[PDB]
Amino acid sequence: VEPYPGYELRKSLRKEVPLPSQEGTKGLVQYALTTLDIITNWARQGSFWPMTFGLACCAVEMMHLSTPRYDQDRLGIIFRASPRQSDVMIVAGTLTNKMAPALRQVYDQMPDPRWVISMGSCANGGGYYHYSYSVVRGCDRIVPVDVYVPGCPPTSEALMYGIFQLQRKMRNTKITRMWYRK
Amino acid sequence: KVEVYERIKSLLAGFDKVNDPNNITETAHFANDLGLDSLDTVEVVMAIEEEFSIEIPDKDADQIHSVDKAIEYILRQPDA
Amino acid sequence: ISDIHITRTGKPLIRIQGGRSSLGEHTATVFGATGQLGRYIVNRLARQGCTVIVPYREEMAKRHLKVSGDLGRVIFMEFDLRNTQSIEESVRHSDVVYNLIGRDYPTKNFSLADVHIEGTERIVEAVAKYDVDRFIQVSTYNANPDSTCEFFRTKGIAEKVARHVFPETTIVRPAPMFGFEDRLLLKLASVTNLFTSNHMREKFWPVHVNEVGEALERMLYDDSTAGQTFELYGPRQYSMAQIAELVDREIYKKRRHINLPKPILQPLAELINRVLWWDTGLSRDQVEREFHDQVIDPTAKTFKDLGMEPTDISKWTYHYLLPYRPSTYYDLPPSTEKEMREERKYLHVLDDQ
Amino acid sequence: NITLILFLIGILGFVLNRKNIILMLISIEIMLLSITFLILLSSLNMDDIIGQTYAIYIIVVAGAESAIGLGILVAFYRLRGSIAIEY
Amino acid sequence: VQPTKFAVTVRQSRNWADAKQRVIAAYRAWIRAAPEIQTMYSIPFPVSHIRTRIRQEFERHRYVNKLNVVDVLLQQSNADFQETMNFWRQQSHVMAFFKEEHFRGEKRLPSNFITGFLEGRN
Amino acid sequence: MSAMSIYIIFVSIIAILFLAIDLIFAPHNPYKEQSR
Ligand SMILES: NC(=O)C1=CN([C@@H]2O[C@H](COP(=O)(O)OP(=O)(O)OC[C@H]3O[C@@H](n4cnc5c(N)ncnc54)[C@H](OP(=O)(O)O)[C@@H]3O)[C@@H](O)[C@H]2O)C=CC1
Ligand SMILES: *P(=O)(O)OCC(C)(C)[C@H](O)C(=O)NCCC(=O)NCCSC(=O)CCCCCCCCCCCCC
Ligand SMILES: CCCCCCCCCCCCO[C@@H]1O[C@H](CO)[C@@H](O[C@H]2O[C@H](CO)[C@@H](O)[C@H](O)[C@H]2O)[C@H](O)[C@H]1O
Ligand code: SF4
Repeated sequence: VEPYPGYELRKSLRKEVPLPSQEGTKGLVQYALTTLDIITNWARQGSFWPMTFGLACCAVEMMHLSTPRYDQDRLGIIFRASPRQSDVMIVAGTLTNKMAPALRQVYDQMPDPRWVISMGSCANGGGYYHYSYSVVRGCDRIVPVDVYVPGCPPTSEALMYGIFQLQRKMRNTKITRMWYRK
Repeated sequence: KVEVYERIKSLLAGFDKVNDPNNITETAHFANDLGLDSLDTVEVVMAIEEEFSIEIPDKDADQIHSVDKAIEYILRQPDA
Repeated sequence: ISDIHITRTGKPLIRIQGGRSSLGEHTATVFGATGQLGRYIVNRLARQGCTVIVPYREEMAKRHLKVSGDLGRVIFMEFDLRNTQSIEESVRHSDVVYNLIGRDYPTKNFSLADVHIEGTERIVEAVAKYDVDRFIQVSTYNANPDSTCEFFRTKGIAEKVARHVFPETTIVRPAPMFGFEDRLLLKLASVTNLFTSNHMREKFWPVHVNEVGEALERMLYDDSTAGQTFELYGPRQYSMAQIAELVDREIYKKRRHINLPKPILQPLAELINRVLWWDTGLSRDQVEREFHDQVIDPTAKTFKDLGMEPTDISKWTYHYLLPYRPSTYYDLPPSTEKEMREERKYLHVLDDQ
Repeated sequence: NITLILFLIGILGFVLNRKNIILMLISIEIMLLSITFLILLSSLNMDDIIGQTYAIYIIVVAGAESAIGLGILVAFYRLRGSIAIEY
Repeated sequence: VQPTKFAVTVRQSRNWADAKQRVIAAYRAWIRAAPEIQTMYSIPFPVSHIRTRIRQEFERHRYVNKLNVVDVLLQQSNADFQETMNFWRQQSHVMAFFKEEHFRGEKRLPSNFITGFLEGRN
Repeated sequence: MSAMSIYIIFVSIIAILFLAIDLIFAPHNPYKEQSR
């Protein structure tokens, strides 16, 4: 019995494509799509506009990222009020059950591409109020998260460090080079 | 007056908590005749209320215990 | 439903049946999890305490799947349908492996042959390489090894190779699925310029993705579903034109139907698919799919065998089309005399502000 | 010839209107734009500046009727709550 | 309703004739409101299912023979009515009152002894 | 031709082009989803 005539001989020879992380780059078409990515990633990095949910104290430390000692503007960061104008959501503060429907509504309004930063112990996993009836134990029970910044509160350098991790994640985002492999 | 009975009459026909159809008369009492309960009354009058597109007040709805009383309230309301 | 599961290989699982923090103790690998169906099978296992291995091609796409599970439950693996090591190491720990991978069109990197055959080959060979207990292959309705449709052909041939090497394969042949984020109702909802060549006269038995997602859970939970073929479909016969008028009856949308004959449409269909980089919804093989009608396999098990009732699509159109309902104060009906009188008890202008 | 056609449009706005008291406001201004436009094109033909000036004063009276017209329509709406004509 | 649209000053029932009058007026308002609750909260249920389910929540306390217990049960209703008629409750709170939109469903206790034994207490 | 004409057309071309980058290159999700 045979499933289809070509089997038992076709399986002997098959090609092995390395995974995208280990993929190289070679060819005119490949370079060209790669350039399109680097430029696109350069602008997703240079203009970094965060929508923010200052729920509690970690927002104070996010305000000290806008002050003269650490200025966000010098790196291109501009906090926008609207989700439509934004790139990344920074959940900074304790998420409560009453606040969670509005977190999901605001995230649902973010045009793609979307990134979320969870800032602080309270948003990361509940923190001091983890064993409470009113607190969501982590904002990732509500939305997807891309970077977690530790601390109660993280220092302003720490939140900057988290933005650089995210900026690096975008620099490694293949947009037109993934569409090419499939 | 014939219509305000006809629309009400068919309404209680589909109402399940009515013990049995054909007990509906011009003077049928919600508790004694139809065997409808205190909270089955409100449900009925609400159907009475909505079908004729009018809002029954509490001061008046507590009075709607028999079909004839329901009729005389709907006639008094100019809109229908 | 039971707290003990002896897997087909023989090891016992002692599950605690609760929610996110519970112990489902099933390890799952879902191939094809980033599409529209896979998010229902993934969420159903994860939200009851099971590990789900989710192989993915794109990083961004997979992100919505992690929310459904607690820490250590949704594991993501970077995989390629032509890298066997990625497939091998995705299924070495799995109890059940699912295969939902499938396109409706050829790409510059995959012919319906490459996807449905060379991937099912490459994947089921790994299932057989590690003695995985249950392997569930989602095929298509109208799958048939000798068909003019490459979709019905190549997906029908995969069903052959699935049991040639893994005789204990569940086959699942779902009807065109519908619901949230589908290509059935959302197509009729969203597109405006629509091309066909068979007068939208396809007849089939539309089924809700949500029962399909729930059904795939129960094939894991019943050991008796192992080794037989299922035919999941809804309760009523429908035609595309009858389906569209339901979309029409809810949303009040005007769309252009072009309905160009098959000889002048199919050769053109290949061209558009060969130069446009997105799913344009019409391609050469997709147009041929228009001429067939769904034929229900009489020897295949159905929803009832899984204790389930399908629902029709008419009971759901208002739900899944309500977001697409432009209703402002303009489109409201002309007012009645009773309410026109009510307006005379208000002042409609503020003359002191 | 364009001046006469655009005059018809204003007339026909009165022919097709059973409910829009706003289109009656609009078509009066389309009719004024015809007559001003005709005066202007004949002024270019005769090398006369008085036709230009007469257009200017038509434009100024036209704006003033809009103020009086929208002002009266506001006074009506405050007590009515509707610009609609029951028919 | 001075501070808010559906506010009712906290009142203490004077006697059973008064207390039953208030219960019936509470039930009347709720079942009147069911069409308005079903569009705002986009409840994928018939208005009849909503009304029959509202009835169950009054049917639970039909045998209370304490007048001090009725007033707290009436105040709870009035407050629930106010937060539902003002769009303050989220669709998630409202359609979570229906105990069949659990992924385990309405059937969440074991039916009898044996079925709960084979499933480990459900 | 006159200069004022070429100037409006030029601005018109630039205004169209910024549409083209948006409509060509930006992603496009099909899903686009009463008081007095
Ligand atoms: N939905 C329907 O109406 C019906 C569908 N089916 C079949 O059911 C299955 C699931 O349905 P549905 O969720 O709608 O499918 P989708 O097209 O929405 O998703 C298919 C999945 O397969 C993956 N995939 C496709 N091609 C490849 C490839 N060459 N290599 C690797 N991964 C690939 C996709 O990943 P990626 O997004 O990265 O491409 C995606 O996760 C498919 O086989 C489908 O054909 C059967 C009958 C009807
Ligand atoms: P009939 O004379 O037979 O019965 C009348 C009553 C019931 C008054 C009895 O005679 C009686 O005396 N019973 C005891 C008094 C009583 O009923 N106490 C409690 C009254 S308040 C109450 O029951 C409140 C119930 C809940 C209110 C909210 C219901 C709806 C909430 C959810 C809606 C759907 C989601 C938004
Ligand atoms: C005015 C000058 C002439 C016009 C110039 C601009 C032309 C614009 C059209 C060509 C580019 C279309 O842009 C592209 O559209 C398609 C279809 O909507 C989108 O495609 C998206 O939705 C479709 C819906 O069928 C999905 O099947 C597809 O997988 C998805 O990627 C792309 O996300 C978008 O990037
Ligand atoms: S993590 Fe600490 S600083 Fe941040 S909101 Fe919570 S308690 Fe405040």
